[PDB]
Amino acid sequence: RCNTQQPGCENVCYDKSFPISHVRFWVLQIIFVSVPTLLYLAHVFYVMRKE
Amino acid sequence: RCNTQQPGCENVCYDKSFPISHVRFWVLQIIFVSVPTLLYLAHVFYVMRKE
Repeated sequence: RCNTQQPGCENVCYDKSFPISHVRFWVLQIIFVSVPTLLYLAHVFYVMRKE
Repeated sequence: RCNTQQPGCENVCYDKSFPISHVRFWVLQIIFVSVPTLLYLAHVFYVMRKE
């Protein structure tokens, strides 16, 4: 909520206040820190096949 | 009219702009201008009545 009457000021002021929400930032953080471990599986299913 | 939602903002922002209006200013001017002429006029009548 903003304290004005000019149409559209709420949209641009909310856009400036929040360039990205915290929850989607945390979702991207959860995604980006899990995929380093998957290559470990790419070792295991490799070497067992060689075994 | 003013570009805000705060109640009472119009009442003070109008009052700062116009501490007096022009049409009430010119009446106060034109009375003070013509006070001495009617003073002289009513004085001369009494002096003529005395003589």
